[PDB]
Amino acid sequence: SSYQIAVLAGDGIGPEVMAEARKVLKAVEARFGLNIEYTEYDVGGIAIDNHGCPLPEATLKGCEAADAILFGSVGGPKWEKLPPNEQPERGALLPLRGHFELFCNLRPAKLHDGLEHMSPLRSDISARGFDVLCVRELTGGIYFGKPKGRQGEGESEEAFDTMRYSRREISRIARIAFEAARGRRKKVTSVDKANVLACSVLWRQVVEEVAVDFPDVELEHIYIDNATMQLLRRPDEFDVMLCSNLFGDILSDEIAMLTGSMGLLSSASMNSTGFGLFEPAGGSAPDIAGKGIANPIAQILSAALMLRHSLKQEEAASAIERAVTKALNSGYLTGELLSSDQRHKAKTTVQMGDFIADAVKAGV
Amino acid sequence: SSYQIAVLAGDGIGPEVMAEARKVLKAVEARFGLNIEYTEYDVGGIAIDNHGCPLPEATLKGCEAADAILFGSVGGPKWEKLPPNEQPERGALLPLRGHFELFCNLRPAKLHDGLEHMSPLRSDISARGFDVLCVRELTGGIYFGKPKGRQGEGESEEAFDTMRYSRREISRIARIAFEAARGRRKKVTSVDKANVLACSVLWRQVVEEVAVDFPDVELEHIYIDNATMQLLRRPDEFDVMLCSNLFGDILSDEIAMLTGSMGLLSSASMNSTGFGLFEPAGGSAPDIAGKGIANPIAQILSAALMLRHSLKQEEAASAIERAVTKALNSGYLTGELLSSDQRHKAKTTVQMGDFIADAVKAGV
Ligand SMILES: CC(C)[C@H](C(=O)O)[C@@H](O)C(=O)O
Ligand SMILES: CC(C)[C@H](C(=O)O)[C@@H](O)C(=O)O
Ligand SMILES: [Mg+2]
Ligand SMILES: [Mg+2]
Repeated sequence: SSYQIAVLAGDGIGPEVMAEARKVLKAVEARFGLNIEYTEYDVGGIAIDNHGCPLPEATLKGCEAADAILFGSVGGPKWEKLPPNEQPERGALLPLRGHFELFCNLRPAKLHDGLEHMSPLRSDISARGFDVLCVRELTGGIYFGKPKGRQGEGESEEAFDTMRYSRREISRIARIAFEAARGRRKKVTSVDKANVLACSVLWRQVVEEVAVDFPDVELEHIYIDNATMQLLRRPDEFDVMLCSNLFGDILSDEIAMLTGSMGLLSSASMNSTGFGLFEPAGGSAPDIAGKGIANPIAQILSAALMLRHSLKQEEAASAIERAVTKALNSGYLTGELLSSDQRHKAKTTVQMGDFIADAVKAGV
Repeated sequence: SSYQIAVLAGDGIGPEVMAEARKVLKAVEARFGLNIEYTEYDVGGIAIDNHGCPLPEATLKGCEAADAILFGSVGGPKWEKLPPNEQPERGALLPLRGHFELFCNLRPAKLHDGLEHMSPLRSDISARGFDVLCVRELTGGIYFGKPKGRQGEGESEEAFDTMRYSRREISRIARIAFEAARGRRKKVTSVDKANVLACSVLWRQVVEEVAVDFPDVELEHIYIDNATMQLLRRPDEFDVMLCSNLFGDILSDEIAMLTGSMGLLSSASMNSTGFGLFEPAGGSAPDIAGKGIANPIAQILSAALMLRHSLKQEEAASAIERAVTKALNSGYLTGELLSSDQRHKAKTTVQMGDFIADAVKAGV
């Protein structure tokens, strides 16, 4: 029967890249006989303008009635002057994650063949390639721990945040990491600060407990500060990186930037029932919105991740992935992926979407 | 009159690089007529072997009687199998910082002329150069906040750490940052997670309060995740980076690795009275210890920082710095700073020390 998708395109380039993801999805629906219905809701900046808050109740209820959320990007100059805590990115994302218990974040990043030169790494390092899957715990740690707040006044006014983790929270995300590694290159690198943080001592201990179920997977532990360095020297040696909430926030951005190709990167945030929120890794790029320049690949790959993980449609997910590969090796590239002597070869957002949808229809 | 220095050389390469720092310091003492007495104490790994703990009481008392601590490096394979919390690096460093209230950490990093190629950045980025001073708050935040620990058992066993900051703690480190920027390129970039953390909301607020005393210095705020990316794209645009304890731990390592030349980098940790602990940025490199290969420049520059900040001997500090510059542009380089087709030109640890001490004696 029918699937129901909540479409939260957001701000900036969100709507124009979402339109291309819908176009590709239509080709998929036809080719594989899937019956999917979409409802669009305001979120982020547009929601503050139209409803007074970044996550309206009608949008939240709409997501509750869906099988998955296909999310664009939120934020922009306009709302930045608001205080960072009432403000559209955090205002949409933290309650969505908390409400639906989206504990698992997957952020795959790889260097694509032929695009190694866009990486900001030295050429001999980027020529080696890399392919790293960051698994980030999304609902625990210091993001949602209590108590959180402030007290006192004047010089002695103090603020406090509490990082908290339970064995139960650690083992459920660790298992995901190990199961992923088993399908990839069978290595998990767990990232912590166990020489300082009590949470990190528990983290390391629990990850080693979970490891006994996965004797085929190699486990190593690395301190977060050292990890930021090692990713610059030997990114080819990591497979799955397992991180707590805040450490994963930090490392996943570092790794994204190391690709030099953020327009290609997608993210999945899921709960244990398979419901998730699927989004491009980059921001809303408000300075390029409405010009047909934006790269829709990240939003298209988000749809592929949604098909795989929430809708259990592996063949449909794979077909999109292959259509993206065909675009990239047939010279269908957007402007930000070309040296600016090549810039006149750039394809527009719509040309990209047309090409990819056509490839799927053609049986790629 | 006389100055008293506690010498804590530690493990691995610590003693062999410390010997070269002492050699340079002797040339300085003679040239500028300084009267300095040194006492050596065990710390770290060697202290666990000889005394049963990484920071013996006799060493702590010795540091209390000194004007500054000239520190080497601690740690190694041998002690790693101990639990990360009883373990020599953390076991020496956290109590030293806490005991002497060493709230201010300075970690200068720059790309030296002629060594841009050792950076792991793409050549066009590293050709631009950079020079960034990281100012890290060292005694507050999540390192020493309470409560810290665990409770419960089984699946519901939980650990917790508390990040806490007061206005007083934030304003004292911010002022240092602004005063440094005023002597450099008059820009402070404050790094926080103000869209999630209550401490970061207070941080940003207090830094803006302090800013009113420095209308000649430009202030910007950036989120920690975004900062890890921007350092890969435009490191030349940062001057002073101002960070809380954990964010500074992370960013300072990223920046160090971006130089490709960690043997050149030193660190100062100081309290408000001028007492400090001065150390090389890198580790104890136990695999090269005792071979005459290690680069003593970081330990020599630590001594220069000690002369400047704790002993208020600016001319003596500067003379060392210039002697290091003369070595680097006269081809006095250690092995890790040469491409391995050049490796036969490498100077040993002692040759480096002799050259630098000789330069100081010659009036550089
Ligand atoms: C907007 C912010 C709350 C969010 C986070 O910190 O998780 C973002 O940085 C991210 O990586 O998704
Ligand atoms: C050894 C560890 C406690 C220490 C820290 O986290 O401050 C180290 O990583 C550093 O940067 O000096
Ligand atoms: Mg982030
Ligand atoms: Mg560190």
